[PDB]
Amino acid sequence: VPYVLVKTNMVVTSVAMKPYEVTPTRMLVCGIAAKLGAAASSPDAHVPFCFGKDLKRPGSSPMEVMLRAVFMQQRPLRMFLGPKQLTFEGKPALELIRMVECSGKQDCP
Amino acid sequence: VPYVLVKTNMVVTSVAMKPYEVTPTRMLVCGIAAKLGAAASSPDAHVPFCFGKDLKRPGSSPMEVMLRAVFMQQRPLRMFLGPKQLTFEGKPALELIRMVECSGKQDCP
Amino acid sequence: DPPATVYRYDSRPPEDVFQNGFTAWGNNDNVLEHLTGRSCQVGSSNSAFVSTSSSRRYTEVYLEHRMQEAVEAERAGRGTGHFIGYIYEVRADNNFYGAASSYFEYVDTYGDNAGRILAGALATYQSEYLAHRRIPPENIRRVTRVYHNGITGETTTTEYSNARYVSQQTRANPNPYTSRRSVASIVGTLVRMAPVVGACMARQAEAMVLVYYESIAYSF
Amino acid sequence: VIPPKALFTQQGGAYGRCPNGTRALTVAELRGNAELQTYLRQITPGWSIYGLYDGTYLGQAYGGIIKDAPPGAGFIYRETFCITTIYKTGQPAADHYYSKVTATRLLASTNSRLCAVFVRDGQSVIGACASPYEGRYRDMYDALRRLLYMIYMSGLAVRVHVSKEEQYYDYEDATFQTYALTGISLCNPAASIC
Amino acid sequence: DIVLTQSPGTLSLSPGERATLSCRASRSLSSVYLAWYQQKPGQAPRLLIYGASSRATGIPDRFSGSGSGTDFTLTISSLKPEDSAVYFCQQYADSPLTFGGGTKVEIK
Amino acid sequence: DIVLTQSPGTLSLSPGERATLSCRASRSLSSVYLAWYQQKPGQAPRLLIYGASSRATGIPDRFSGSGSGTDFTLTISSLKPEDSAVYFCQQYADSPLTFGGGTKVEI
Amino acid sequence: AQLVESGGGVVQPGGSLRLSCAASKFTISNDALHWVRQTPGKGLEWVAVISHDGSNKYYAASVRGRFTVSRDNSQNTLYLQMSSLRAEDTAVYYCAREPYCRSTSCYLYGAAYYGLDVWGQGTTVTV
Amino acid sequence: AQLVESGGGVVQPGGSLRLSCAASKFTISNDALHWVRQTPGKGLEWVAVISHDGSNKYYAASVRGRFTVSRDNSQNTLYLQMSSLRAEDTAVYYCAREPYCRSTSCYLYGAAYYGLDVWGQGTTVTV
Amino acid sequence: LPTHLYKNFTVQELALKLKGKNQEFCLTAFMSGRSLVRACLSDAGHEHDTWFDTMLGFAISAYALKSRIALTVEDSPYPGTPGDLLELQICPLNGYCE
Amino acid sequence: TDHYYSNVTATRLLSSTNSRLCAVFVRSGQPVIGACTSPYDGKYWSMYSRLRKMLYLIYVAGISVRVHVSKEEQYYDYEDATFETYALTGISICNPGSSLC
Repeated sequence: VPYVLVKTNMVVTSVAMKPYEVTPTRMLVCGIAAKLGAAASSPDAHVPFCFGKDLKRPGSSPMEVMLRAVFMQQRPLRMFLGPKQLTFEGKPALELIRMVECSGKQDCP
Repeated sequence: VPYVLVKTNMVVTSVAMKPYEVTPTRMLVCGIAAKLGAAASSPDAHVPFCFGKDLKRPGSSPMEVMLRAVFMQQRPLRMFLGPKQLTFEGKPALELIRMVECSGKQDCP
Repeated sequence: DPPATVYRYDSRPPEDVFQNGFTAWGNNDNVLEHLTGRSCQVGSSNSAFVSTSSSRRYTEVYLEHRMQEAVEAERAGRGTGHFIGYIYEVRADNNFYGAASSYFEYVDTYGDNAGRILAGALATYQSEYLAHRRIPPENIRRVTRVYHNGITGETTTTEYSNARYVSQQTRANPNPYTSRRSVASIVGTLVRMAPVVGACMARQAEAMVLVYYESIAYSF
Repeated sequence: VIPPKALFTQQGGAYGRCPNGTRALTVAELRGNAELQTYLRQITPGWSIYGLYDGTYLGQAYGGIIKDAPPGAGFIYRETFCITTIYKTGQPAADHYYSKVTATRLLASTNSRLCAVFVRDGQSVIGACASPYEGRYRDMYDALRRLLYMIYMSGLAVRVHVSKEEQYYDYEDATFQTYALTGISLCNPAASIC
Repeated sequence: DIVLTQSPGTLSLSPGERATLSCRASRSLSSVYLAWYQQKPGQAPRLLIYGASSRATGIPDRFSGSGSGTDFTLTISSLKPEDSAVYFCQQYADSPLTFGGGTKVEIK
Repeated sequence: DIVLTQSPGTLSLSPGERATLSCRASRSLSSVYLAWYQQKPGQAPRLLIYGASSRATGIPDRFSGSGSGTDFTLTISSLKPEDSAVYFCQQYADSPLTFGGGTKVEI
Repeated sequence: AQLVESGGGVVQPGGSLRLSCAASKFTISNDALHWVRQTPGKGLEWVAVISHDGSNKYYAASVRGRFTVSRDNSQNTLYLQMSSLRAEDTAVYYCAREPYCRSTSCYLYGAAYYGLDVWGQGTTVTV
Repeated sequence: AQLVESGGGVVQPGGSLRLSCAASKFTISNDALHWVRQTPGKGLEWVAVISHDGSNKYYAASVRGRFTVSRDNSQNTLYLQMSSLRAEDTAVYYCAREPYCRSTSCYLYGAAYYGLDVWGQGTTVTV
Repeated sequence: LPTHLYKNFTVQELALKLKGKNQEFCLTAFMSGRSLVRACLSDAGHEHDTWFDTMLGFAISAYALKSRIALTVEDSPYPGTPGDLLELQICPLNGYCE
Repeated sequence: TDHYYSNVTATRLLSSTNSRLCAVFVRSGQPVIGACTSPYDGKYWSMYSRLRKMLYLIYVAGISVRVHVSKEEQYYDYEDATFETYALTGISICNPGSSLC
């Protein structure tokens, strides 16, 4: 069953953008997020995400400015992944629909 | 009477943006320029400036690009501010129409 | 209000720090050079200040992200996944000068154009305090061990107690440092990324990739 | 802040995928709205289980109870309670400013607002939300995202200008009000800003 | 790219003994993303066990799974001659759905 | 955001003596951005001395200014009975036009 | 130089008011105009300024959004549009004419300052 | 639950083949489908995947851009389209149905994995 | 369309040119031992699109950060000519790509 | 008509309202050539958005680069200049003694 997954304490460790094969007028900004301090056994140690970007409207989207900002600062996030899937390096990736920063222990356990 | 002013050896110490009251098509980009060697309480150390940026044109105006550069490097610049006045924090600020970086003490007294 | 306790991340084992302490690399005591990174870069590391911080949160975050470098490098096959980190506690005597306070004085008396904005904009975000010459072993009180093992994904924290520590009633000197004018051609403030950490804080801990902060402060 | 009941979506999102411009509701906000809880009584049928951001709100047959849960535990069920993040307070537009602030805790949905929490001395003060897709300051988004990014990279004290004609509830369990951003001014003490 | 290895190879067991197969991975797999298959000579495989903890509808109650991690084992216990085939182990914990080499069981 | 404080609270001097009225500024304004007003009770203020080294029109010569800095003074030579009013010092070296407290001189 | 300061101020806090300045001898088309309020407690305070053609119009911190200034040089008048007035708006409002600055501010340009010199009788506004 | 596995294999090193899966009785619109190849040398390998509505498709490393997957619910059939086949494509191609995962991969969502259990007789494709 | 995938590569050159009516930016990747990698994405019917402007900021960011990048490129039909760049990835800072 | 000047550093930026943003390129201190870009008018008008990014990066970091200009456009924005100024064809960061540039 497809449903939205909300993740916690994830940092964006890689960012990329690739041409969207489905439509020539859109554009995919993908990335990799990792749980802070988790081991390899956990499924959150390496989660792929991708979100679409329109190529007709100029300017960086609200999603991209954060994904730019939270990348070199290595801040934790709370990513609303899903429920749709996109392609990243052949491997499937979960689409990103909402991203929120980590205030502290209260909302990022 | 309003007359165009030419200021030498001014360093931008603040940058600001705010909406334009008369028309929503434009938006003002402001700042604060302090003269090198001026007294702390002298009016030359608190000169405010602004200029209008068109919003129908996405991207950046040429004035914004170099203003961001000198602000980060704290470089001197000769400022051709005048004669119009634009609101800035409710306080008058001379509109900037042309601004050039300094080349040395020979041409910037 | 100068702090009474300052912190410093380092990788040296406690059994070696507690016997020798730290030591400034060089005799050049230019305030702007240190806060920018010209005196802690490769081939020109001659700063007379050893870098500390007044916020333990900032030191944990650097540790909290230096841990992820071991995790990330383990996947790439360049490491073993382990990590042993240390956060020291030092009591500030009358030789610890603030960085934000000292930068403002350097700018306010040597011209506005003599200093970069982000050089002092980083000291405020770092809460950094510079220690001149050396931090003696008597000024070190407790070190926080951090052990991370990639097989289990569990972190163990232990805190040791120093034996050479001499407890006194000292604080950081509120008077900013006075240094001669910079003669070098400073290009920009060198910062280590992920997260943004000053050149002197980052480099003295342990080649590094050092990026001018201005080049990334505005999104292209 | 407890969002008003007027923001409840008539057709809630399915499997946690609320429509663009909406967000999942936390159990704390439902617990604080007496009108919303009473309103849910006449719309929830029997033995029907609906998910929230934290927990679930089961049907009126069980008695209409709210059960807390970790995030993602309630998303699996079909209907998810989502509320629109835009509201019209009706207060006339004015230049409200907050001095000595630093940008923190970014947030942005897909076709929604880039937002930040401006914090002084530890406690939150206000949140400013800007979008290039909807609103009255839409055309000015591109000019502000560059200054917001610069003041977020390095913690420089600025003066944040907000307009109260639009109130935003994008953040979850927020103890602060979020409004529309109308300009950022880096503050110089010598220029009488901070 | 998780490589699943079944080290025993080819097993020759009497029609009364108990069959033990070992499937191990280069990295740890969640217990829910591993399965076993039976490929009788000449036909298509059908799943016996999924998630190492449950059987398909038509599978008889003679096959059991094992614990999670990097070691997974399947046990046949009572071994009728009908159960001479080649057994595979499959993972779906990542993008590449990678099977294993397969172990051939022989009944004398 | 500059506050002008007049430390003379209230004076009652002889009809021939000399009165000095101090105007302290928060910041060191220049001399050319000062003015002094006189508000007799029942009418709007009138300028006395603008740019303290200079006088206005239709005013006797008994009014004199002072120098620049942070402190400035207004000098009245001979207090005629007509000079019983409240005296102000304004500023314009910054954007907000800030007036002084108002020193009352009564005879 | 005479100014009449027409209109009177008695308005409930949620109401609006519109004062008027009317010159008598000096033509209003070439001079800057200020409004100054006189609170009996807090002294004289600056309200707003306006340029000769209307280009530049600056107000005070407290009346930044509620107040409005306007001119009609054809009829030799100056107006002040007042929005919702709180209790702090109670003062006597005057009309001031800065002599030699057809723009709002002369301190920016470094020009010398001449202070007002023309004032009206005043109007009383209470809430 | 029976599949016929139409499509036959003989192709010169550049040619193209269109293999077809067909559901006999059970409806196919509500389940995902897989293609699995079996070379006697290298063992069983995974070819491609397809979702229920066709939104998500993924392929292996060797057939990432060459092969293609299509599904037609009108005839309850699943197709595989091949680009140029080299000599390494000699194998038997099967059909699989991951039962309850409408989305292609259930490993991201954390949901339980149910394994296939419906394979067709297979078709032999060689070059 | 033979495409090669490169990982653990750092940008050294970043040259923006003017070739005919359209424009291009050619970037070079360098590893310690491997040969030089040269590639450049150019305007090809993307006049109304903003595809060139979006990635151009990424390569400049990659040069500013001095971080490892992972490019995919289709090699040129003629030797010595840089290939066309399709996807650009920036590896974790102070770290390597998986 | 493409002419370059290698081993240049970008200093002395000029910018005026509704006109070109420029830069003076100096070699060993002494200026050698100047360039300008403008999104409103100019032959290479569409190149400002693609080139303001590289122009900013080279100035802030002070890296040695190569400047491409065309003498088909001569600008006189710099008062009392001892150097010519042209339009900006492109900026190239290349290794010394390299083949690409």
